[PDB]
Amino acid sequence: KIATASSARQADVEKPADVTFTIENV
Amino acid sequence: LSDDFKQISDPKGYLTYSVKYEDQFTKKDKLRASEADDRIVGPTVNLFKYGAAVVNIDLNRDFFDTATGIDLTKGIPLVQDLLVPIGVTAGAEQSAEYVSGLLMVLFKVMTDNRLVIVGETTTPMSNTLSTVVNNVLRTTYHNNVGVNPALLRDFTQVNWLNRDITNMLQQAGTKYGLGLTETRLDYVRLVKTIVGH
Amino acid sequence: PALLRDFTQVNWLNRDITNMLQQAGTKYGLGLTETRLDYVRLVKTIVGH
Amino acid sequence: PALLRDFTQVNWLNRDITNMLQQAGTKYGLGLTETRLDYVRLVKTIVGHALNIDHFAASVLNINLRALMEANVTADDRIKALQAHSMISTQFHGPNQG
Amino acid sequence: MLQQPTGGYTTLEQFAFTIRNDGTNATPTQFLQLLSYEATENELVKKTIPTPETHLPSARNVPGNVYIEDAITQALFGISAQNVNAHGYFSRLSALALPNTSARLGLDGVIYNSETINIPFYDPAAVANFAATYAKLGNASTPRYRADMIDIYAHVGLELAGTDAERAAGVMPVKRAKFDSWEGSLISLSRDVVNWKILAFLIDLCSLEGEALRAFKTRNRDVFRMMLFIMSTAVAANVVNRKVTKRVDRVLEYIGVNSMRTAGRTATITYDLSRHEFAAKFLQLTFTRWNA
Amino acid sequence: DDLDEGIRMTTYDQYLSHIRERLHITNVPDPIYITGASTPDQIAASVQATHVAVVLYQSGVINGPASTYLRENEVLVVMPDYYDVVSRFANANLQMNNNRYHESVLEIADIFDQADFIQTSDAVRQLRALMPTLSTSQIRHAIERIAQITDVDSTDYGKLTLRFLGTLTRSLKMQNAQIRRIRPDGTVLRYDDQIDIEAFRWSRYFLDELQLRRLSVGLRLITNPRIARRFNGVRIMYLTDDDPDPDFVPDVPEGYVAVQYAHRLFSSSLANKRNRVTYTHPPTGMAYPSPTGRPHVHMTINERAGMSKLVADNIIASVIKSNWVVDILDIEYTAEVMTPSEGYTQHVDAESIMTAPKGKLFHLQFMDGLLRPEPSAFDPPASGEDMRLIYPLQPISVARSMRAIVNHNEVDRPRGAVAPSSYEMDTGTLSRNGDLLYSPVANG
Amino acid sequence: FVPDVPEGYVAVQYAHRLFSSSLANKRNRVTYTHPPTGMAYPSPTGRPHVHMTINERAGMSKLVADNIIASVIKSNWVVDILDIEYTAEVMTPSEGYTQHVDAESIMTAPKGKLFHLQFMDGLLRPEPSAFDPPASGEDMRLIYPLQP
Amino acid sequence: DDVGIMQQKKPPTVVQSRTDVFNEQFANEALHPTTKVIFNGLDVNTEVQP
Repeated sequence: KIATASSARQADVEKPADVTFTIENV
Repeated sequence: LSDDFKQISDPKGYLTYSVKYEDQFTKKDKLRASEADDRIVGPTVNLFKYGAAVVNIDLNRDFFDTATGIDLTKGIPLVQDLLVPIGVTAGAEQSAEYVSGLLMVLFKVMTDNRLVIVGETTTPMSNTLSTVVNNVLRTTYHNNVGVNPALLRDFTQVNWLNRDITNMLQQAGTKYGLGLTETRLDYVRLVKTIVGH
Repeated sequence: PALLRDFTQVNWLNRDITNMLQQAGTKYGLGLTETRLDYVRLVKTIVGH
Repeated sequence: PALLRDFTQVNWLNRDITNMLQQAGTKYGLGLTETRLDYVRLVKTIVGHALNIDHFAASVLNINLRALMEANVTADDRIKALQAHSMISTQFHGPNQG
Repeated sequence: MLQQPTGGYTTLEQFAFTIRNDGTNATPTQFLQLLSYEATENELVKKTIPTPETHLPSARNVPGNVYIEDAITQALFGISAQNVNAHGYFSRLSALALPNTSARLGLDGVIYNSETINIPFYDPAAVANFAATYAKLGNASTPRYRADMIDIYAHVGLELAGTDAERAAGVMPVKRAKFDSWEGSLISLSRDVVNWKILAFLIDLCSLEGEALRAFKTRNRDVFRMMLFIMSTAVAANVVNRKVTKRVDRVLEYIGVNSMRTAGRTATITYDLSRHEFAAKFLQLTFTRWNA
Repeated sequence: DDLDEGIRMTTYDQYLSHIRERLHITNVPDPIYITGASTPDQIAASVQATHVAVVLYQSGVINGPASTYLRENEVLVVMPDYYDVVSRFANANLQMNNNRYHESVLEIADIFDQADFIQTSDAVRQLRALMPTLSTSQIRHAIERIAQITDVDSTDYGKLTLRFLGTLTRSLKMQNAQIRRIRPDGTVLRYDDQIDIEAFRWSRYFLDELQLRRLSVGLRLITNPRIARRFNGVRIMYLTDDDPDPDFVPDVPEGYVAVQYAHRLFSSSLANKRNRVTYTHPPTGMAYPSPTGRPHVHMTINERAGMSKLVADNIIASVIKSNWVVDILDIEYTAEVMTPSEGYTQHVDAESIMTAPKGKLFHLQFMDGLLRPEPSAFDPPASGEDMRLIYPLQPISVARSMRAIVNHNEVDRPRGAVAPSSYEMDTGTLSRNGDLLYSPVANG
Repeated sequence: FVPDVPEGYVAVQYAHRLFSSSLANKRNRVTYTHPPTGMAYPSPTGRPHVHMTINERAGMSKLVADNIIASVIKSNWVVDILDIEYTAEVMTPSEGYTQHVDAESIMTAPKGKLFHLQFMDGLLRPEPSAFDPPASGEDMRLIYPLQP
Repeated sequence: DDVGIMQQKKPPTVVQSRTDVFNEQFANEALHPTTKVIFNGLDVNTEVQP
């Protein structure tokens, strides 16, 4: 088979901050 | 309230790694790893897979978007109609577009109103992580770990890379870390609690 | 003619022209040499080209 | 059997195997071992593995590989044999003679 | 910055050159003892080495940290080294040649354009002396400056296999080397050598003068001879085991005669023509410094 | 004396444009003129009273001890103009000389201890150097565009909308502008805290404080070497393609003579019954009708414009036939470093390299052949010679972080491979004000 | 015309032994090994100014022939092939070269072939007008007579 | 360091047949590396040896 080349950049995964209703602390 | 900021999770950078691979190179000995360590270290080992010929650091096009008018396909920012001749059409592929792009980069950073909120996170049970990664890890970390070369330590099949990275990381003057770090603003309140990652 | 300088294939002509333009006593220029804004409006009015 | 160490439910077996394996005179190993032929080339690179295999077959496989590794035949040998079987003063322009 | 000892950097235990002998650590001098020679009807004669060109490669700045020690040692000793004549490394080397450069040579063997306080490095005057000569290794490929790939090996033979009377005479019989040996003795020797921190040796060769330098030449002759030995195995026309009793004697015919062989073989590391150009140029520079 | 060492000085326009208003709002006497009859003690008194190392040059010939005082204390003299500067000093050493100066930027921060009125650095000036000189109309076009990108309605901005005069358009240029009370005469009054509000004391480029904070980071981004991938100039030369690294620039051979390109060098001439594009050769004046047989020449072309097709084709033919080394400084291009398996997708004739518009961005490609595996032992010999013409003049691959992530011989490192810089991996900590820091190196 | 050999040249008898395949730089190459010095030059571009005589051509590798002709073009080798026999024609400038002879055949033909080279006599070529601008290329002659 | 097996991406190969006389000219010359060869039919090593 023929030799080949490829590329990759790191992807964005930024999202608006989630709204949670539960709370970690008293 | 005014929307003075733009609350986000798992933030975009201004710079990203981009990689060109020669697909014909491939190590024959498959490297099994802990599933947990694979989920911390793993985006990195994929991006810097064996046979990567070049790893550049470009402006993040996902951040410096075409909504700002900035193309980045040529590897430098370029903007269509900022510094332009008057009384004629600008002409394609002008070099002035570079200067314009820097300006818009500089503008977009000057107006970056983003404010990080902690995203989904994990507290790997430690015994489930290999010690090299257990040292780097600090209790917790975002599931979107991102990519840092320091993670290749004892994971890359490429020997010299691991020797060099191990060498740098072993030196006192450099010290990788990941996840929840103790900071001077720890416990400070502002509706919610500030923390450092 | 001054425009021909370093554009004409003709060597002696470009040499003679460059020679005249490189004299102190003569100097070609093309464009907006002068401007005169109004004293009140602060907009330009009489421009010398 | 060395693999049963701390895996066999049978207690005495694990005690005996642990005892033998702890003695200096015996030392199990598995997989890629460093060897004197390490880095030696022969189209590809020779390496040593600690296989689970009878020492007889291991000795034969070793012998075969070393025969290949010492044979040192090259293209010059082929062009000489080729020259013998070809009309006199024929010429051969193959690869590097070595 | 490491201060250079009056005896040179090679005096330091940090820079000891050693080779495994069937796996056990041993000084090169106690390996060269195993070697024995059979003379043949041909005769090596060492005509004078042409003096190296004054012209250093231009000191262009390059991205990253050049790994010059590994570069040289691989070009000379490593298995199938590649890109040996690539110009960037030696351009940075010539940058080290400059009277007040920012560049520094780590004891690691890397060159850093940064002053880099965290990493210890050789005294810049010493690497100035050393780069002023060895940057010329970048000339190795350019047609104007290619070194004699053939005649220089006579010197190699004389400095390795030559008896003290032959070394005085300048003429020795071509020799066939042999020694009690193990499975991959020459490859393992080249592995043991390619790991040598030779820049200590070269920097000491260039920086030292007078009695300290001559004492360096006597104290390190065996080291130089081992590098010469690895090259000789690389250029030997033929290498073969001979089964004497239960012992197996490696036999390299012939020492001091570059066969210009380029195809790989099991017994030894092999020079492509680029490695010949390189090694020959290196021998030109090194033998010139060694004989002064 | 070192290049940083010497007698600092700056143009009066630079003084007026920057340092002077800061002297005004900081409430200090205007720094004294130095007649050259002036005592060093007086200069000390002024630098004391003005809290900056600045004095304005007045009239000719500064005396020795005062000059040396300016030199040791790094006082910044404000010369009205740079002509015949050395005549303004009496150098007993006689070592001062025109053309012996070192021009460089000096951040205002390096002279003012008052941090509140300092929002930038060298960065912005360095950026402005890249910008074409801008007619005020182009400035308006730029502002209207930045507005357009950010969806603001900039209509009637900078304009008068008079009922009878029609709409009229004032200039939008106003660099370093301040808010200042005027006399009824129309002349500006120096700022007075006693009457004018504190907010007017220094218009901070009219940006919100947060925008300045972020602006600093952005300037650090822009001036970073890794971003700077618009490359200038290319060396044309006729070598075999042997060096794997993309950033290779062939060194110029020892015998070559440098020659500035000029239209004058080439001409028509009779030679063996045809009109050759002769190259007369400045060191000796010999005419050379043939492209071959010409003396080795490192020709430099600053500006391709107006060059004939004949002359260009002849220069190229001289690169090939006489081994000319032809640098072309006018090319702006954006290099792309290919891997060997993707080859060269985008091609470039010598003709286009010679005849492309001066302002356009070229896009060259350069192989990194580090990851090209060795030929099989029995592949047929190649009689042909692969050849190359175009090379970079400066390092490309300024963006490169890592390279050759494969093993040479299982354990050994490939020549030309690059490990990531340590800084990529140094999560440091935060400084007590909250800035990012690298880890301490050594101790303490 | 029979071009003279320049003073810096070295006479070299051809033999198949001088040429061989050799690894150079990630490619096999038709290396030449210069007899005065023994140095092997992998590539046509760098070779010493060689005046090579070829008495034979029989048994010669075609690859070696291309390598030598390239050495003419690249290292300015002079290469005297004595085996070739040919008729000649002396064309007038108006007549032009009706036909041409490839180096590929001059270098790889059976020893008995009769070649037919053409040589323009340029005595009567018209002079260009004094004001006519230059044309670009050079005319070249690769193959020359050894005798009048 | 290993010999390639997958077919490799070679630079394009321009053949310049060289005649007794010819007008060389270098308009529209390639700048990218490109192997140049004088003869056609240079695939001459046809006798494969098992």
